[PDB]
Amino acid sequence: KCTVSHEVADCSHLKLTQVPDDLPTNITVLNLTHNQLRRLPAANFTRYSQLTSLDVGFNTISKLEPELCQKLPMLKVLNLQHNELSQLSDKTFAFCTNLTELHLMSNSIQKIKNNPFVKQKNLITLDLSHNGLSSTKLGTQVQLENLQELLLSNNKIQALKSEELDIFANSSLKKLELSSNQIKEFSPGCFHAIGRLFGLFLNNVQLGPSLTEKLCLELANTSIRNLSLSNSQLSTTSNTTFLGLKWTNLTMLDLSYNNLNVVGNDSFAWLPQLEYFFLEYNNIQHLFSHSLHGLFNVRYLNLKRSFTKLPKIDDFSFQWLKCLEHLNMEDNDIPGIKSNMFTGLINLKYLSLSNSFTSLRTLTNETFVSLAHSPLHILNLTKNKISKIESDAFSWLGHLEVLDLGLNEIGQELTGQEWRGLENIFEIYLSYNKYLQLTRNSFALVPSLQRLMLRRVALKNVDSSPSPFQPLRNLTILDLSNNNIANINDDMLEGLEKLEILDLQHNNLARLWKHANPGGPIYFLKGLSHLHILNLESNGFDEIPVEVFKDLFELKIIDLGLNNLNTLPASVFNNQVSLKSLNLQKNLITSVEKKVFGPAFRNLTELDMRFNPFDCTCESIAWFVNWINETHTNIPELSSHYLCNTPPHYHGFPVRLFDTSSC
Amino acid sequence: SAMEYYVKELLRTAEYAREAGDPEYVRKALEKAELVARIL
Ligand SMILES: *[C@@H]1O[C@H](CO)[C@@H](O[C@@H]2O[C@H](CO)[C@@H](O)[C@H](O)[C@H]2NC(C)=O)[C@H](O)[C@H]1NC(C)=O
Ligand SMILES: *[C@@H]1O[C@H](CO)[C@@H](O[C@@H]2O[C@H](CO)[C@@H](O)[C@H](O)[C@H]2NC(C)=O)[C@H](O)[C@H]1NC(C)=O
Ligand SMILES: *[C@@H]1O[C@H](CO)[C@@H](O[C@@H]2O[C@H](CO)[C@@H](O)[C@H](O)[C@H]2NC(C)=O)[C@H](O)[C@H]1NC(C)=O
Ligand SMILES: *[C@@H]1O[C@H](CO)[C@@H](O[C@@H]2O[C@H](CO)[C@@H](O)[C@H](O)[C@H]2NC(C)=O)[C@H](O)[C@H]1NC(C)=O
Ligand SMILES: *[C@@H]1O[C@H](CO)[C@@H](O)[C@H](O)[C@H]1NC(C)=O
Ligand SMILES: *[C@@H]1O[C@H](CO)[C@@H](O)[C@H](O)[C@H]1NC(C)=O
Ligand SMILES: *[C@@H]1O[C@H](CO)[C@@H](O)[C@H](O)[C@H]1NC(C)=O
Ligand SMILES: *[C@@H]1O[C@H](CO)[C@@H](O)[C@H](O)[C@H]1NC(C)=O
Ligand SMILES: *[C@@H]1O[C@H](CO)[C@@H](O)[C@H](O)[C@H]1NC(C)=O
Ligand SMILES: *[C@@H]1O[C@H](CO)[C@@H](O)[C@H](O)[C@H]1NC(C)=O
Repeated sequence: KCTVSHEVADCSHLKLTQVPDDLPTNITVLNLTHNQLRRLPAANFTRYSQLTSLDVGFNTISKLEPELCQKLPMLKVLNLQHNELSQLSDKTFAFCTNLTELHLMSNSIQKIKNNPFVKQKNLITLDLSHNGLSSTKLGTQVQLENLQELLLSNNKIQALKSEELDIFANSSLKKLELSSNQIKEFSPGCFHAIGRLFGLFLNNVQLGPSLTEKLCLELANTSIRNLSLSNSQLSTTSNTTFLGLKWTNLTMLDLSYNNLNVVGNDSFAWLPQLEYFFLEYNNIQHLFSHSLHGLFNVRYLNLKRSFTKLPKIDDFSFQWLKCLEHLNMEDNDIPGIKSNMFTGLINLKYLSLSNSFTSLRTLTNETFVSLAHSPLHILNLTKNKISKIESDAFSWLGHLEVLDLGLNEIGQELTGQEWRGLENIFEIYLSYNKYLQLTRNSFALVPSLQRLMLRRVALKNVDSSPSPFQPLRNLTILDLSNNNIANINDDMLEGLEKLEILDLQHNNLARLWKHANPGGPIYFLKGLSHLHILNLESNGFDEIPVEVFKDLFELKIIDLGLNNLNTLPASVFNNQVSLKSLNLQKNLITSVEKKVFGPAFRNLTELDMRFNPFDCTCESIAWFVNWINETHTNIPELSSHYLCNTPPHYHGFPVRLFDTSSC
Repeated sequence: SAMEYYVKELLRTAEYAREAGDPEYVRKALEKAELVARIL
């Protein structure tokens, strides 16, 4: 019937007309979320003596007799969604007061009649989302004394009146939804009648001028803390709007997607207590210095796409925001950084510049001077079409932790004059760059680096110098991939003992392990004792030295994949003990031996020897089948992937189907 | 350890590649991140 895990009979989608009538009587959450019922009589419900959370949403119910609440005193939450309870009665639930929540979304109620509910001793939440109510006259006398979160989410309301809220004379409202409902009037006095109206929501409602000013004057001398004015058409700002909000102790605001085209003058100076600020997605075209007056208590700023595709951010237009901590100037057409742009933001901790500049092709020394007095922790700086980094463009940044310089066009030949300072650098994101030629002293000025990401960067001059990574001693992740590197000496990793991940993925090292190379194969995987993941993939090594993996003892994953490698030498994994995985996908391995691959399969957990064309004979795969008989190693699927290919005698067979006793 | 920031790094590089158009590495990074999450 219905799956029951512990105490929930989750009848998810079982189109039914009657209750199941066969579940244990101690179930509570009879989650019949679509089961097309039409009546809930007080006879079948008798067995359900421990029902707690009756959820029958998305159903077609038109009547609820009071007898239903006779047999359910333990009910806590009811959720009647998308029903047809247009008609309501005084006794549909009158004595039925033990709820802890209530929801009646999309019941299509056009009238509240007289007083559908008058006790409501424990009603925390009440939702009327998509009904069509045109008032707030939910009663006639004092009631709802314990309601917290009322939701008039989307209705046909037109105004607000003092008399209609008299029922809320002593109700502590926390977060009041009046969103998505065109209001065109506010009669004098609405919210001082309500005892503890804290929140307020006016999103997706067109207020505009001649209404916003009257609203903010109406809110006067009220205990409102949050606010919401998203998508409300507000093309400008003046010192007369939000004037009445000088007496409110308001701690939040929301003015996003409203297309604030221009900011006139000293505005917001009437909001000295604003702690959050949402002006994202605006069509702003200018920014005067006196635009942001008095916002000295704002802690979060959201300007992701306010500055539209040229704006002229005036001089010293940020000096007033003395308490800003999070900046969101991400996706704008800001034309370059002026010398007096970001002055005074000494509380800044997050910059988020990415796709903002159409002028930052280069970074000169006198370009980041504005942030000299401002501490900085995260410097995003991605894909602003940066061309080249000149000398000492990061001198003014001393507390910086992340230099996330990826998706850029940085093509040059470094010398070490671009990271002057940056003694507290913890991460550089140099991936996805055009080219970067090295020297022996390019990273000598950053001994504190911990994460050198060098993927998809055509990295030359890697072997000619003594060691480009010799100064690096606190490096843990060395991402070196998609660079077409094809010549390496014992210089990658000299003194780098705390390196943990050494990806070398799309590299042409195939020719430098061969046995015909003068001086022997290059044994560059040396000196490593704390390497966790070493992805030597997609290179083309058709050979492995017997002692190529001597230094690696605690290594976990030793992935060698997508190569032309076969004929594994014996004892190749002899010394690796804590080798929690292998991977030799898409190779030419055909024969497995108890010495070649025995000691490696001890404490294993995964294998992906997927597409190698196994030779299928009683000696080629015998230990392998006797080992896959009992799989303490959670190997992935063995169906239609491991196949017998070489010998025509028994060709075309999965490995497990081999007969062990025949040989 | 950097294992947690490594499972964050693979994801972020996956969105970077997806915005740049490298689906095969996106799939490999997702599978590798899931496997490392299993092993952690
Ligand atoms: C909010 O309360 C203040 C008082 O704290 C009101 O200020 C009074 O305003 C009237 C005229 O508007 C003056 O005659 C009083 O002297 C003021 N009282 C003061 C300054 O303490 C303010 O008007 C109220 N806001 C309203 C009614 O919207
Ligand atoms: C709001 O800004 C307006 C400007 O548009 C101010 O109006 C000026 O006020 C000064 C000082 O009283 C007077 O010269 C004129 O009344 C206005 N001058 C100009 C050039 O417009 C207004 O005073 C500001 N404050 C309020 C409360 O409206
Ligand atoms: C930023 O770099 C420019 C270019 O080097 C510096 O301008 C030079 O300053 C020195 C010192 O006064 C002068 O002798 C040169 O004539 C200037 N021009 C050139 C082309 O060198 C500028 O001083 C640097 N600013 C800072 C703060 O270091
Ligand atoms: C620098 O900014 C970029 C762009 O916002 C950040 O990349 C985002 O990372 C989150 C976290 O995984 C993803 O959900 C977004 O999709 C990424 N954005 C894009 C455009 O792909 C990046 O994380 C920031 N740098 C740091 C160090 O956090
Ligand atoms: C509820 O009834 C089921 C049905 O047998 C039983 O397995 C479970 O232990 C019962 N739980 C309680 C708390 O009585
Ligand atoms: C009840 O079922 C709905 C529909 O899937 C689900 O969203 C909700 O989380 C369920 N409630 C439970 C299981 O308590
Ligand atoms: C139900 O409400 C009554 C009346 O307030 C109260 O006495 C009783 O303790 C409540 N029981 C539960 C389980 O809520
Ligand atoms: C105002 O909104 C913020 C963010 O959602 C929330 O943390 C805060 O609790 C809200 N204020 C009140 C009084 O609930
Ligand atoms: C904030 O201002 C209102 C307006 O008078 C006042 O009622 C409220 O008590 C103030 N908040 C605090 C914490 O004093
Ligand atoms: C606001 O008005 C003052 C009046 O002293 C003026 O100095 C300032 O430039 C104005 N700001 C504007 C027009 O952005």
